[PDB]
Amino acid sequence: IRNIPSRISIYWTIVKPGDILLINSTGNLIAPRGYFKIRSGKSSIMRSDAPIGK
Amino acid sequence: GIFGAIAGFIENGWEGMVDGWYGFRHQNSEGRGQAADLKSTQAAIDQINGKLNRLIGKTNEKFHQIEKEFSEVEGRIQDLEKYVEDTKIDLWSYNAELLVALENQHTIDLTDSEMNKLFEKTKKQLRENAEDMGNGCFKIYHKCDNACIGSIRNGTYDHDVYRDEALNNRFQI
Ligand SMILES: *[C@@H]1O[C@H](CO)[C@@H](O)[C@H](O)[C@H]1NC(C)=O
Repeated sequence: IRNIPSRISIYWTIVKPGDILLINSTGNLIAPRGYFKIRSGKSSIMRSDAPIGK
Repeated sequence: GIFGAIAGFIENGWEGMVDGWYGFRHQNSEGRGQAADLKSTQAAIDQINGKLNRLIGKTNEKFHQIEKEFSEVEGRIQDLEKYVEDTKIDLWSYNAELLVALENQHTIDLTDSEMNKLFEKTKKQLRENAEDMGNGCFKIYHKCDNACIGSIRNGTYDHDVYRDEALNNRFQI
């Protein structure tokens, strides 16, 4: 793909308060630089090619 | 349809009545004329606006849901998402078809109802002073000028004033 025969597989992990992230690795780790905040609410996603209007 | 006034004993509607839904046409010694009846028209309108009020501008907010289009074949999980959506779509579609058929049936009938009520009210006012000619019109058996006609429409007609006169005319030989 774009001249690259190797691959990366992406995973995710949610960590609750009072809990702890533990990473044990002996190679091939593609490390996170941090975390995303996760919220709840009315948000969503839609696939569309319609232009945005004012 | 169900009361049998509109599309019934009333042969047809009057296209020239543009200032109300129900009203009166008369003929007398001074001529023939027309006036809308405001209260019956409004009664019908009020009922129809009520339906609209339940239906117009009352949509439900939905946000994140499930996906409904798919670029890859996936089987079991995908079948269910599609089936869930089709099932949902079919049921909402059913309620709407049924809703409109039902609403429409009730509206023609309620409008038929309002026409009949105005006829019936009119019938009662005239007491023994008029006879039902059978097509929604009354033959009034006394001299009845514009003021007289106006009084019937205005609900102030005094049957006692004309009763003697009318009876002589009705029960002639
Ligand atoms: C009904 O008749 C009464 C008595 O004359 C009068 O006061 C009133 O104006 C009439 N109503 C209408 C709307 O013609």
